[PDB]
Parts: sequence; structure tokens; C-alpha cells
Amino acid sequence: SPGIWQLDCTHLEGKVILVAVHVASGYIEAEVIPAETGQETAYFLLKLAGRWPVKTVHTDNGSNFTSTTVKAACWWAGIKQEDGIPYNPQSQGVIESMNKELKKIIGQVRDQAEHLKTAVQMAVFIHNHKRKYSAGERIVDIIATDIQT
Amino acid sequence: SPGIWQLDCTHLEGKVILVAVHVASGYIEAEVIPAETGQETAYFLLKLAGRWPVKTVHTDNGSNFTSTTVKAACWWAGIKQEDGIPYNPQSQGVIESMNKELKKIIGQVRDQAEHLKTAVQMAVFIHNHKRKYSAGERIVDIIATDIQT
Ligand SMILES: CC(C)C[C@H](CNC(=O)CCCCN)Cc1ccc2c(c1C(=O)O)OCO2
Ligand SMILES: CC(C)C[C@H](CNC(=O)CCCCN)Cc1ccc2c(c1C(=O)O)OCO2
Ligand SMILES: [Cl-]
Ligand SMILES: [Cl-]
Repeated sequence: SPGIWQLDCTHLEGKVILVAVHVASGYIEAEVIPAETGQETAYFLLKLAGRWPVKTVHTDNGSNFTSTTVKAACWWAGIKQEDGIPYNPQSQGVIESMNKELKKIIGQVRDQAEHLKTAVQMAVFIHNHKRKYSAGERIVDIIATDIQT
Repeated sequence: SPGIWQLDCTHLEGKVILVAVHVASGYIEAEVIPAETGQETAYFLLKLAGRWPVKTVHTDNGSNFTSTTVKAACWWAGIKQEDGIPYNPQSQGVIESMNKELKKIIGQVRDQAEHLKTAVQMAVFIHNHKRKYSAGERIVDIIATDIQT
């Protein structure tokens, strides 16, 4: 549970926003890329896994699941790759709504930055800091508890 | 204390590695850029601050301290910008040695990746996971304790 993340890819301004969500907390990391490739996804996972203890990733589609580069990165980082098929239905609708909510925040900050990538990082900030505890607080508490086990 | 980070810039393969160290834990985040500019530093801080609760940053040099873009990003993200002058001497030598240690790990993984940026992320992974607790475990414990205050 503390180690489970879900990949999510959404589109804005002709570009792609790649998102990783920590399922138990709602905490996100995100980046802008020109298009979703196995190489970009693999690199994104390597960054994620050096920053948080990533045990399991629910991949966002079959092409990334199949990607030899994604597989290599998951092997390297000790990540168990899984399908993002809604084996659990509470995720797929929450993702749709997360994308909507993230895009809403992006629109709210968009005029404060020249580049989309900057607006996306501002939106990540706002998302992770917003008190319901915040997602940032929740992920830390979840993982801290897990270290004592 | 839980919110204090230090910026560090080091060189390898004709490129620049920008590093943020969580002082109390030794946890790092890092990125490769062609050269250190205020714009790159500002963007790096925006990413950092959306991921961890950054209260204070000891900037790595005077040009970044002065940078209007760095100042803007620190204002936006609620970061108190400080000089990285060794007001405390336990940092400057530990940074020199951290750069040496990071470069050592980079050399150990370098042949496993085509691009330097990838090797740097692998090195971040190894650094943050290495059990002394690991830096990754320490930062989480430090921040979790601070949330209860
Ligand atoms: C996850 C890693 C083990 C491999 C993985 C794939 N690279 C190779 O197979 C090339 C090996 C070069 C041998 N000299 C590394 C990697 C992943 C994602 C990337 C990469 C790289 C890379 O630098 O090779 O560049 C940017 O996006
Ligand atoms: C920290 C932010 C408030 C500002 C900050 C500077 N940008 C501006 O002043 C332009 C304002 C555009 C108004 N339409 C945003 C920023 C920081 C660092 C960057 C940036 C940007 C940006 O996208 O403007 O691009 C990549 O590196
Ligand atoms: Cl970690
Ligand atoms: Cl945070």
C-alpha cells in the first residue's frame, strides 16, 4: 500500500502531461513531455523511484507495459510493474477527476508562467499542499509508519 | 530544520549537475542542465518545493541569490532564500565530499546508461537508498515528526 503508484497520461496545449499518483495519499509528481514514449516513461520512473520508495506501479497503458525500456527501468529500480486495468474501480474515475482537477489548477496558474511545464509544477505544488491533512502530509505519514514495520 | 535545503552545483562531462540536499537527512534531488542559470535554478526550486515542504534554501552562489527569477520562484513557493555561506562549517566540506561521493556513484553506474542525466538519476537512487537508516528513510521520519507539532 505505501509503495503503490499509478501512472496517468493526459493532454494539454498539444503536449503530454505524465503523472504519477501515490494511490493511498493522492500525492502526485508530474512532468511535461512532447509525447508518451517508453523512453520518457522509463526515465520518469527512475526519477520517481529515487525520490520515494516505489514498490509497485500500475502502468497507464499496454504500450508502456510492453516497452523494453520501461521493463529495464523497473528491473533496475526494483519496481513490480502491473497493469493499470481497474482491477479496483475506485481508481479509474478518480483519475479522470484528478486530470480534470489538475487541469483546473493549471488554468488558474497558467498566466503566471510563460511555459506549460512551469504551470504544471505550480499545479503539482498547489495539489500536494491543499489541506483536505494535505496529500504531501499523508504520503509522509504513510511511509513513516511503514518504515516502522 | 525539517525545512532546510542547500543548493549545490557541480560539473561533469561538460555539463552541470544541480543538486538540492536536505541538510538534516542527506537526502538529495538532482538534475542535469547545460549550465547554471537563474531560470534553471528557479524551475528546479519550483519542482522541489511541490514535492517536499521547503521552508529555507541556502543558495549556492551570489548570482542565483540575486537572480530575479530565483527570487520570484522563492516568493511564489513560500521559500526563504538565504546565502549558502558556511555560517555553519559542517556543510561546506560535507558538500565537497558529497560531490565526490555522487561522482563516484555516477562512475559506477555510468556504463549502464547512454545519457548522463539517466546516470545521475541512478546515482540519486543509490545515494538515497543506501543504509548508513537511509537518507530517504531519515527525511520521511524528520518531516513526519514535524507534522505533529
Ligand atoms: C534502465 C537502464 C538500465 C537502461 C535504460 C535504457 N538504456 C539502454 O538500454 C542503453 C544502455 C547503454 C549501455 N551502454 C536507461 C535509460 C532509460 C530512459 C532514458 C534513457 C536511458 C539511457 O540514458 O540509456 O535516456 C533517456 O530516457
Ligand atoms: C515563479 C513565477 C511566478 C515566474 C517565473 C518567471 N517567469 C516570468 O516572470 C514570466 C511571467 C509570464 C507572465 N505572462 C516562472 C518561470 C520560472 C522558471 C522557468 C520558467 C518560468 C516560466 O515558465 O515563466 O520557464 C522555465 O524556467
Ligand atoms: Cl526512497
Ligand atoms: Cl509538500
